[PDB]
Amino acid sequence: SNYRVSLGLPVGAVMNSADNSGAKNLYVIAVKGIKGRLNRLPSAGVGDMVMATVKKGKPELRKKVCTGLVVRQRKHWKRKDGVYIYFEDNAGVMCNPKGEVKGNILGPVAKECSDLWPKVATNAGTIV
Amino acid sequence: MATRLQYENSCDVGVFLKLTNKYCLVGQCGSKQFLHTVENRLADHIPVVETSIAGTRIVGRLSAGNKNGLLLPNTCTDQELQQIRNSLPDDVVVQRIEEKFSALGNCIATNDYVALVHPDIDRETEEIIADVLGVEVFRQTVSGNVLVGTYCALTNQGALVHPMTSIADQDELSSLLQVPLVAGTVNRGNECVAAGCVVNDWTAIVGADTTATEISVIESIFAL
Amino acid sequence: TSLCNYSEFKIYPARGMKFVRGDSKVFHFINTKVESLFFRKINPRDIRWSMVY
Amino acid sequence: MSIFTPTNQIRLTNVAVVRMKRAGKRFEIACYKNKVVGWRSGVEKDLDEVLQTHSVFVNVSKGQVAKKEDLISAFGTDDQTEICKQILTKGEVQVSDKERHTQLEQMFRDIATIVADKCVNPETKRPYTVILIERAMKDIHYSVKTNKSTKQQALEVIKQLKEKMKIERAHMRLRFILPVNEGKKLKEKLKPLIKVIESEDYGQQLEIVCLIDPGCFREIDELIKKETKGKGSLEVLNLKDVEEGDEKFE
Amino acid sequence: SHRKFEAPRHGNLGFRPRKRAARHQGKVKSFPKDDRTQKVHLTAFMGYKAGMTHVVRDLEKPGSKMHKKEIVEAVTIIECPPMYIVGLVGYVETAQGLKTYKTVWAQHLSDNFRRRLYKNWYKSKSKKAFTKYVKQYETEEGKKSIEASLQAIKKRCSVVRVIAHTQVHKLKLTQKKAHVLEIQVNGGSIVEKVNFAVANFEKTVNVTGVFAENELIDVIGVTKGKGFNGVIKRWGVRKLPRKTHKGLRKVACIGAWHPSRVSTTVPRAGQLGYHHRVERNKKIYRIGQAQPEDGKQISTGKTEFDLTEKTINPMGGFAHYGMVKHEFLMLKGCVAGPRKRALTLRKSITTQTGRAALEKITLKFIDTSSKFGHGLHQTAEDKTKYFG
RNA sequence: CUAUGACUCUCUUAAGGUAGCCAAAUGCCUCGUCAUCUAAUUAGUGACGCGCAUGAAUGGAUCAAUGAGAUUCCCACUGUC
RNA sequence: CGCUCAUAGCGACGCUGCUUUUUGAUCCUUCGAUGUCGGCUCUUCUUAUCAUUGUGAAGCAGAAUUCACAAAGUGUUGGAUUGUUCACCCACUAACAAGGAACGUGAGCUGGGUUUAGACCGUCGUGAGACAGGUUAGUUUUACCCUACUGUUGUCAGUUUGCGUAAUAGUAGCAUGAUUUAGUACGAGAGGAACUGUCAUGCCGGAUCACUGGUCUGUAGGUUUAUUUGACAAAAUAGUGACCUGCCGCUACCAUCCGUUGGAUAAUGGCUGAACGCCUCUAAGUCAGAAUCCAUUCUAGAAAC
Repeated sequence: SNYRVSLGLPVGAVMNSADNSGAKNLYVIAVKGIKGRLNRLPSAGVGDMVMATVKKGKPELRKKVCTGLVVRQRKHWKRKDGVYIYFEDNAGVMCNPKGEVKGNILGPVAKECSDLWPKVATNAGTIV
Repeated sequence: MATRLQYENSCDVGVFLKLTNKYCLVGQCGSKQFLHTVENRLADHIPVVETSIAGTRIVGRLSAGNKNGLLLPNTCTDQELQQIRNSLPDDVVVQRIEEKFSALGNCIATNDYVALVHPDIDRETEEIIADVLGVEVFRQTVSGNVLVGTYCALTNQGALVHPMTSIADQDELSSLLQVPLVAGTVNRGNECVAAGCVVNDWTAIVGADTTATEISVIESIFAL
Repeated sequence: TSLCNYSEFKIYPARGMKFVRGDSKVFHFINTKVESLFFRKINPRDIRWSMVY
Repeated sequence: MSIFTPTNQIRLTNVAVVRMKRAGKRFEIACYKNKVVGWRSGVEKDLDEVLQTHSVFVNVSKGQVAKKEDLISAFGTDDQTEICKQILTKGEVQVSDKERHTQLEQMFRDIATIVADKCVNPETKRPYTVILIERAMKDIHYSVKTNKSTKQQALEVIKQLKEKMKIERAHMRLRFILPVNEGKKLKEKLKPLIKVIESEDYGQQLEIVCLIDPGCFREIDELIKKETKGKGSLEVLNLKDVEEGDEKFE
Repeated sequence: SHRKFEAPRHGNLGFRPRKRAARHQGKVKSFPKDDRTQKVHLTAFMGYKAGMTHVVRDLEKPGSKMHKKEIVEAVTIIECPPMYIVGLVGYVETAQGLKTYKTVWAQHLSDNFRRRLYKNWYKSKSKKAFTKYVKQYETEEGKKSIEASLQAIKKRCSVVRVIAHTQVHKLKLTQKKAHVLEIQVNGGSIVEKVNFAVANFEKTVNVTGVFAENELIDVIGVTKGKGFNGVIKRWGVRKLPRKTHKGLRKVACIGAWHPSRVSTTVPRAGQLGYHHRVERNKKIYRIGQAQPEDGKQISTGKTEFDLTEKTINPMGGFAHYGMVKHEFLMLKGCVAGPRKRALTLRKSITTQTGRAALEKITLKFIDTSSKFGHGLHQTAEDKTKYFG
């Protein structure tokens, strides 16, 4: 669907779960789509679907391997119109395998992430 | 009427096209021409403009336009508004609001008489929306929202909320807004409403996975 | 083209550095000098090479 | 300190072991991985063959062979090929390097077989998969022992969920409806698979037969009469509880 | 045992001798394969890489996500002063390959072209290169031999190449040796190719005739010489860890005990840069006009929707270059070599008919900010009306 | 109660592991089993003990303060990656 | 066995082989010394093919899967535990195939283990001490030689130089996802494709410096610390005092661009057609056809011209 954004969330990067469902952060354990390349860490850009666990949140969901969208990151990526952009914090939002955010997203959502996934646009307040 | 449709088999057509009382916008869809099937249903009136806004394919819940004003954020391009202002003949005042706190489709649910408002809309937006839409605005959230757009779908003679919405909100939303309500949820996989259906006084392009008995439920308030 | 936020400099295509904050405000910095002086939280009216001066 | 080839290493093996503890010492011998249940059933497996070595061991991991100072004192003999028979019959099958596997995979084979025998749900009874009771048997917190027999162990796991939940512990019955022409090769597939009653076949109308079936075998028989025929065939419930299943408590 | 974890190879072996290029300017070692369907035209040229800038254009790729939308695209500016054609050379096909046949020259050889023949031009008093040759044109017992030399070419041989050379002296680098190379003519009927040769002696060929607009060309050049570089930064080898004794910027194991010599395929430290490389499919966005030596400043960097009378030159000129005052052509993406390097452009080996060959470029913006810093201005007059 | 083994004898060699403690720097099997830390743990810790081969100044159990002693984990922090 | 059906797929009871990636067996080389586990790194080879390409079979309706062939051109991962090889999980994935190279690789590294001397504990021994048991701490030396490789000059068996040819050697692009096709073929349904086209990505490769970020001896400018020149000014010393901004340059999937088309084949599907009045892809001929092979393009340019 969308382009290559600069990947700045490797495996082992905690990010703030901008989602009104119960988490306080998200620890990315692998990214869906990364294959191969000996000794390279799977990085997540924005728009990526990550497999993540929660290290801080409601205890009824705390040791499961859940799915999340990276909706903003502070590694600066240039859009292909020339303008760069970088957010304030890394962030995530929990979903299903299909990519259905069932909660409400808070904070600005990058519009390289409201592209591939429709329901990340329909729960975002600010799409930037 | 209340017809199934999908945008690239990701059935949520309620965001990639807005069907307002005038000027149905549609997304770009660098694929099969998505606007062609909706133009086979809207060649009679309500011209389709095939414009993308802000670079992004969503226009229905990133632009929240009425019959009397279309809205575009501060991320939109001057050439995209130079296409939007030209693609439709003169009936509207399309107003690019200088808001940047939000994305404008998900935060105002609009209607030809009285619209809705995400609470911290920063009253500059309130005055400019009373100028260019001329509608009353109410900074309300339903029991399943704080972002009151795109959890509810607003039209004339009809609206919708969730069955996770309390009755106390539905009665006051039938009282204050003066629009009848059904608590049905479009597209039984998800919860949100205005990602599933976009409504005119004539039709409602509806997501493809929607069950037909629920399609009858929402068409028995959208049509009549 | 657009205008810089901290200083009121003019920004041509691909000589910016756009930054979007947690309060959903977006800033367009023209280089990382302006970005450094924004993140030290100095007023633009204190420095005398900006266009706010 | 810097010898050019490092010293002797462990004696890792693939070979089963049997224990006998006599007069204060712990004597084992090396055997075959399956041919010690070929010895304690009365079946002969040629005493030369049941051993991987004939010389008696103190410790089979350390590879330590006993001596006749502590053998005439222990057994009352010193002839090793008579020692190895007493250790074989009057011992208990000890376990090699694969003990943790042949015990954990055994206790995860046991719950994946004995728990899943005949179990239907509430609410107009249907069967289901194995992983639902793999949830609901850790949920009832079952601890599995092997020395109680497997049929008795089947009758033990469902006692606890008759006590806890509302589940049925018997057979069921179905009334199969199939058309005459395109259903006889469906008849003779399940006719030597399960038991039948009321074989009522016509020419103008449909073959109606009734069943004697467990509660769990229905989900196969809902699908196998369509994936062979290729058309529609009807599942009509007959009865929900017949004895001579596990209701006799064998 | 074997290689435990499997990883791709560190480096290409299709570039493997990795030495300094013997061609100081870039050799067209293969020309586009001649079809006699087409008319006569040249197929190579020689530019000089002025600098680099970025342009803004609206994409016309239907189906993409950027479509009818602005895109900042970087472009290098290759300055192409017109090329003098100064001879022609015939090539007969033989069993061992093409061979140089008879080499007809012109009469007025420029004193910049004659500098290639002379390594010490200043010590030579009477520059006697091509002096007994040009006296063949004076008499007609020598001029007769030119035509019998030329009818040998237009009958006996198969490839017609014009020996063409540039004007380095017209753009001020510090060089007066005018870079010379053969451009093979590619048209039908050899008696038309030698016709196109001799009808261009002593006359210049502009870049706008050889290369069209909105087309893909290949750029033959010599890359930026980075000297004796170690194996990481040359091949791509993962660094050894923090604890290593003899050094961590090495290939650790350079072979097994059993071939018993180091393979030619092991990454070893050696020369980086000054490698001959070609770059295929580099689309020209704009061919710029010449600027006149008698007349006003032709606004080369003026585009549609911009309407600023400005050059392709940024503020302060191109960094480490002069100004682009002759014809240029700006093509998308980077090319081999730094600023001030001779590049041999070349028409593509096959005639591309894909998407980018059928693309049509309409630039809306050309950045002329001072790249010697971070210029926030476009023209030198906007700077004076901004801080005045 | 044929599981436990009080009780009861003989036997070498006088007696038969008391209070405690542990897969412990002491446990072969062993990556023991149950819980817990983890997404995932041959690791860590807390329990269980027929303990190949724990155990009372051959000192047993505990243990504040201290340790260029050994091990595991969370926070910070970093080119460790 | 596979409902019937030996051979779609398997296949007991037997038999015939191969391999040297297990461990044995032996003691032929080496005890005036071949540094011995694992890992990291890096290259090349093998095919006993995991994926990819082309095909053929199935109990191949579609999807998914299974068997085989030509196929080694290109891939074949991130991690928790353990020194581990092995093992076992979590997660990605087109796939996470098996292997050699002195059980590749210690003047390449590390030194976790093993494996000296210190020490503790358990069992054995009267004891010194033993353990092929557990624990803990424990020096990893030399290349400047020859060759090999990587680059760099240099001699060219009419002078100097120009522009070339291209023998020979190397060789590079591989792969995925979404979407059109299409909720269509197929199917009773559930589910649900394919060719072409389009758009992107992953990995690799070759460059590059317009942007963005990093670096900062440009000791460029500023702030400022302690001292010294009497104070101001301006300087220094503190091995570049520290901090902030930062040219040029170098740089990074941390940024950008670019990465082709022809011929002959294999597998196999076939045509004309005998042998063998019929049949037959085969015997004489012949056709299409693979990520293959050879060229094309690319890299070097020879006691060759």
